Amino acid sequence: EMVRGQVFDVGPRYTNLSYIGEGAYGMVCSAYDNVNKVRVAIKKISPFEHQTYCQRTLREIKILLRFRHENIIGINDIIRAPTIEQMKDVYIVQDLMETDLYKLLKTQHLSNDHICYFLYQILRGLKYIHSANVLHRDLKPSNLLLNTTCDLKICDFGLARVADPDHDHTGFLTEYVATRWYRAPEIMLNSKGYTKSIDIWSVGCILAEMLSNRPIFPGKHYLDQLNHILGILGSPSQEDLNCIINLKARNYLLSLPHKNKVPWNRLFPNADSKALDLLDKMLTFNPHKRIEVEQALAHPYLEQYYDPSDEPIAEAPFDDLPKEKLKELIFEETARFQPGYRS
Ligand SMILES: c1ccc(CNc2ncnc3[nH]cnc23)cc1
Repeated sequence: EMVRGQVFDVGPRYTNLSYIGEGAYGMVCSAYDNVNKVRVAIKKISPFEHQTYCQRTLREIKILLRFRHENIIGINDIIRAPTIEQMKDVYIVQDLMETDLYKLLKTQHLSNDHICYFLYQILRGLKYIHSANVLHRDLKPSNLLLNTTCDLKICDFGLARVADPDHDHTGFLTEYVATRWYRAPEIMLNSKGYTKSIDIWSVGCILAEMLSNRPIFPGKHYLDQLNHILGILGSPSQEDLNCIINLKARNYLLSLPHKNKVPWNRLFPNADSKALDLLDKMLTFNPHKRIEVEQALAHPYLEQYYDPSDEPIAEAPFDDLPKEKLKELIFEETARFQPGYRS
């Protein structure tokens, strides 16, 4: 139990603590699990002051407790106080992961084989997620935890939602949007953060980042984000212009000079041509003409790994409450890891 950076108190089961880092309203350490005799990761979370922090916490916990897949991080144990009034911190215990794709891309240029098998694992996990009618909504390199070239896990389901192509509100900045660089164009143009297509676009961006060691659409803001995308894909066609469900949005693009489509091979000269064909289909502007997860796995680029017999799906398809009500729901969701739990 260290006190240098916010009291941990995860003992006596979890000892020999060591600081890793800190992200998203809390802190992260690795500890020794005296029950499983192996080092695990523990994230300390203190979200109860801010209602949005309570959203993501409850959101991620409900989903991860239901999900079970090699390519998706899980929750091993949750530590919290016996009473709601005493609970000010939550401790989520997960498998220790050596690094993530973000850190890896900073130090190494990936070979084609490791890019190929990384891509498979992402889509493998994503296939499960989408089969449960769930969208991750924030897929990016830092959310891809890594041990080896063969051990990739998807994490951070804080922004995850149940798929819902129907409901729409056009609430642009009223909803906590995804990481800009990996954000589908439909989200920025006509507010569409509830279809599976958005996750595929993110994976495309991740793929392009694996081929060149740098973000492909690194805009400063959302209009600049659209600038980068059209700067590579080219000016949207007449039909793609009709996908835009917004008056003022279908205007900034029309004032922009006409852009030619930059060939993928010109951007990535050293890339596998099969990779670039898949990339092309993941980064299609039109969300309806964009490749789906099962189709991507079946692309020739992944033909050496693709195996529907070894690609598990969900056995069953899977808010605006105050921070005090959400805290109760978190207190209930974590109640299964408490002594004396019934039903
Ligand atoms: C700061 C913020 C985020 C992270 C990434 N989490 C993390 N790191 C290591 N092992 C894990 N298992 C489950 N999650 C993790 C590290 C430092």
